[PDB]
Amino acid sequence: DLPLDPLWEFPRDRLVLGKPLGEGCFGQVVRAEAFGMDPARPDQASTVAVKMLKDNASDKDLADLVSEMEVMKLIGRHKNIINLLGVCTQEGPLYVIVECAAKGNLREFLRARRPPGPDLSPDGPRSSEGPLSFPVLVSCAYQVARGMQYLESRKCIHRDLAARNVLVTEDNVMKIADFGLARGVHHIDYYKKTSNGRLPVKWMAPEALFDEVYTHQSDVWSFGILLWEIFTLGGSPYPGIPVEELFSLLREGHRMDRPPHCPPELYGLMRECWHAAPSQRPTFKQLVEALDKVLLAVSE
Ligand SMILES: CCC(=O)Nc1cc(N2CCC(N3CCOCC3)CC2)cc(F)c1Nc1n[nH]c2ccc(O[C@H](C)c3c(Cl)cncc3Cl)cc12
Repeated sequence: DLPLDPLWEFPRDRLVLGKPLGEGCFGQVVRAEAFGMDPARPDQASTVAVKMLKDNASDKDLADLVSEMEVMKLIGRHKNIINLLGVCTQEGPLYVIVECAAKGNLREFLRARRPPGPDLSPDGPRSSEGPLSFPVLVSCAYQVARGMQYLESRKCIHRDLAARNVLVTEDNVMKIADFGLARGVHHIDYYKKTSNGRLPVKWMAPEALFDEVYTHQSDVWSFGILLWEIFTLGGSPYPGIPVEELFSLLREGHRMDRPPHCPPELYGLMRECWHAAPSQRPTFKQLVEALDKVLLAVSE
């Protein structure tokens, strides 16, 4: 019923729907098997993520998914974002087929890989050694910055950059997800807690929260929060601070403390991202270059 785009259109019969991954405000995500995503290999199997309308779908929901689809087409391909692979718009439900990151989002990736605590019996020569090291953490931050720099060059504002919206591949490559969504910025329930207990307001820049103003610099603020998440190994920002208290603290210019086991170089970048004036925050290009210096210095 939608117009046919032969550039992106993919035969829905070449999809085998599998386990549901989750869902957002609009549309659900289902893992699926795809055959011949690469036209040079028609019978080759690959794992993809399929976005589709729920059974609740109003047209507003359909409009949002169609809007997301067209955004995907225009942004282009980059290593550090979830890329569009194809769509299904003809003779059946609307499918938006995007890349699949095997290890889930960055927050859960970090939380599941926190080092063994004071309770484990020393078994082997690496008992104190956890899965996560400092240079890899820096690499995670650096890749997200590169991805955001690309999105910025494509004039794309994320408006909810967080560790939960950064996905991790089998090779630990950071991929930014859900960058092209209509997020209803004019009707945000600031007290709304997600099913996994997240308060999205804690990632909002002041100009976004108070003035409903969104720029790339507002994403830089959110990136600073994401930096805090990474080096707390998936910690929740503003620990033990309810939304009501967050409002007044932000008005007082309150900022998060330096997390434990976090070098001053990176807390310095966090605080720079949290400067009140958006113009006094680093650009993503500057963030990429700054984090690159740290990464190269620790990559002997
Ligand atoms: C296609 C390979 C795959 O399964 N990937 C996967 C599984 C998951 N999960 C979530 C945890 C889930 N476990 C199951 C056991 O009980 C605890 C939860 C296992 C599957 C989450 C992901 F972000 C991903 N990674 C995604 N790759 N491509 C996506 C496209 C959209 C997408 O969106 C879902 C709603 C999502 C999810 Cl589920 C979690 N964080 C962020 C997002 Cl954006 C996730 C992925």
